Amino acid sequence: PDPVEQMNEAEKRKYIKGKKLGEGTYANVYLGHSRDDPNFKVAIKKIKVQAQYKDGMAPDAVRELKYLRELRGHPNIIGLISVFSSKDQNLNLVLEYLPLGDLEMLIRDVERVRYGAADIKAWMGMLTRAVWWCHENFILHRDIKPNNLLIAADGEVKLADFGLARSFADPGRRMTANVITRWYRPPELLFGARHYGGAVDIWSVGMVFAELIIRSPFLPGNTEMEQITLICKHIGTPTEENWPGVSKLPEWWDPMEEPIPVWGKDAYMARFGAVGSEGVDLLWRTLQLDPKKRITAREMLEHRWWRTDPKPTRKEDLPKKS
Amino acid sequence: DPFGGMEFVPSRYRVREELNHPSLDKYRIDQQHITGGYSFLDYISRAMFEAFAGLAVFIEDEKEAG
Amino acid sequence: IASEDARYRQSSQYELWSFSPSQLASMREKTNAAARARITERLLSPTLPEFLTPAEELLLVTFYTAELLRAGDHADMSDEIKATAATFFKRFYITNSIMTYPPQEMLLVALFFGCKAEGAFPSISDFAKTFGRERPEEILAGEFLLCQGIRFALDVKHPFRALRGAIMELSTLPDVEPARLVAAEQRAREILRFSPLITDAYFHFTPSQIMLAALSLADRGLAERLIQDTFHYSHVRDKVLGTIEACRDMLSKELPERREHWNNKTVYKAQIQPIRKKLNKCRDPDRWNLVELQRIRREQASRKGFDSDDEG
Ligand SMILES: Nc1ncnc2c1ncn2[C@@H]1O[C@H](COP(=O)(O)OP(=O)(O)OP(O)(O)=S)[C@@H](O)[C@H]1O
Ligand SMILES: [Cl-]
Ligand SMILES: [Mg+2]
Repeated sequence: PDPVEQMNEAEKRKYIKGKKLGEGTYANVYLGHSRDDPNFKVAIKKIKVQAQYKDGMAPDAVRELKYLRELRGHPNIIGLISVFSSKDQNLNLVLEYLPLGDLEMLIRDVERVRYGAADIKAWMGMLTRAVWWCHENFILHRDIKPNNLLIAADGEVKLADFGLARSFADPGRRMTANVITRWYRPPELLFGARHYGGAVDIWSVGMVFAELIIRSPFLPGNTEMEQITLICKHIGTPTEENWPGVSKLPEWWDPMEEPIPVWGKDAYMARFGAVGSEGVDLLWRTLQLDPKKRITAREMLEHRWWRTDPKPTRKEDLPKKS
Repeated sequence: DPFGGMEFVPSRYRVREELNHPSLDKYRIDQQHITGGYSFLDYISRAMFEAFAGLAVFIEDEKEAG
Repeated sequence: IASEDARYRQSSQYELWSFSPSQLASMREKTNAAARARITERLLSPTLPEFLTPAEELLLVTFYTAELLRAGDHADMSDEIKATAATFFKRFYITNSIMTYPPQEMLLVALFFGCKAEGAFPSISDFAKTFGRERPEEILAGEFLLCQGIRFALDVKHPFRALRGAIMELSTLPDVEPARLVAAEQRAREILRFSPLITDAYFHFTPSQIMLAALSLADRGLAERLIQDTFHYSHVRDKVLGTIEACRDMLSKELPERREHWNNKTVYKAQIQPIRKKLNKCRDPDRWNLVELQRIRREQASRKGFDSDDEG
């Protein structure tokens, strides 16, 4: 009988629920369609309570509810169409319909899915534009990876999982060092850095970039020490010369082996040359050990690779899953 | 257009190099802030944007006109 | 036609929690009337009690907003978190009536959900401890409810950082003196920590407008200088100045010193206590107990008709 309750029910009636597309630990997704336009499809994510969390609403739920609304309006961020409470006191997010899966399943399906340099260029353009829109609105994603890049019906890629996002912290405001999946975490976060910036996201983008080129995770460590060792091995050992003050980070650790000099652009050409010299340049600029010298999303969108032939593939021509 | 027609260019303000605040001095020299990659430029830009965002947004008139 | 103005008009704050004074007044009156009607219909199921007036609802809302701010100061919380909690409180009690849910509890609920909304996710037990609350569930029972009340808008914009940015912009002027700027910034920040939160500033003005109003209250010369600099480099200037003056007056009607007014024991006994007694006799019987509301909603979600504890 509450006015807000009947308003929520009126908003819930706007969309007819259909088949259950997925069953996840975080939420359950159903197909749906607008009541005024049954041709307009939609995904209804009903967030299921997590019995493991005793502190009320889960942080990922709050973070999505906030930032998906803040960032809505960009073609490369998943659109939060609506939000409403169900009769069973649960949260429901009416979102864009993205039936073509994600980018991880395209990368992994090496037997059947074929893509080339122009396709990687188009996908990286989408991802970079999404991250640029994030940072332009002072939001860190902190969990960029292939399976969080959904693909729409027309082929446009949308950044999706915002359960770890956070607004840009003010000076002296400490942030968590435990964000971003291990394989995609920048060196400063592995070292426990508490005052970082947008560079942390760029690193993940680079790690996505690399993973698109070799179609396998670049640095797939099973422990934080394994991740640090892999970064020292394949990118370069951080030292006071290339990264002033790195040894003073809250959780700085070094395997205490012979230091490896930071590999230059040319060193990558042997493995990633599939994207061409210019392309590799971008890769290198995203994988700088010192986040201060790491390229920014705006600088990235202005890089020479995007205008270098061959031009990126039109989204209508991008590879689809089989 | 590299920004897909979404590029944000402020109209009534511009973020220049001379912008700074003395309270920032104590952090700019903090080892953790420099070595950890904290962007003071981003903070300055955010402050300016919030100081000028919606300066000509007249809530009463615009909302009664709808 | 400014790009920043458009990007602000795209925010949830503008589309959902920004109205004209008349719209806000009508909404509050209709919410109070709906609460009265629902409680009256329920009670007859007979001498009805005296229900709160919209003015009394607004007075209690302001008092408990001031108390929420005092509590946030006691918990050494960030300015952004305190402002978010107060805004959540005001929005919940603009979409809901004081006669429906207890503000004494929704105060803590709003503080907790504001912590969450500002990126701080503490343990509910530690929160209840810091606020001397024995049963932490008493807070959780309101959380989701509050979420519905604010219409799921968690991104709230405050003018503190805007104040610091405006002070930086003024610092570039060679004629202004640093000590005057420091004093003006301190006073404007002290104003932003109370005046726009106890009044309806967020509902009728933009964070930039509220910041400029607080600065004009701290040192009208500097604010007028900043506006003159921005518009020298029309009708829009005059309209902006008029809006800034209206916001300045709305803020001046409740300056930070009035804190002592809202914590005064005599003011409480004279203006607050009668309203609380009237509310204690006219409150909603079913919705007041948040823990029991939550329990019955859980049992309705799980147990449809297989009940074994109902005796009639
Ligand atoms: N627009 C959409 N957004 C999200 N999921 C969708 C969409 N359209 C379809 N789905 C389906 O939703 C499922 C994934 O739902 P999610 O809520 O993202 O759960 P998940 O992330 O896979 O699970 P976890 O929590 O990460 S182990 C997939 O099976 C998709 O088929
Ligand atoms: Cl291939
Ligand atoms: Mg996921």
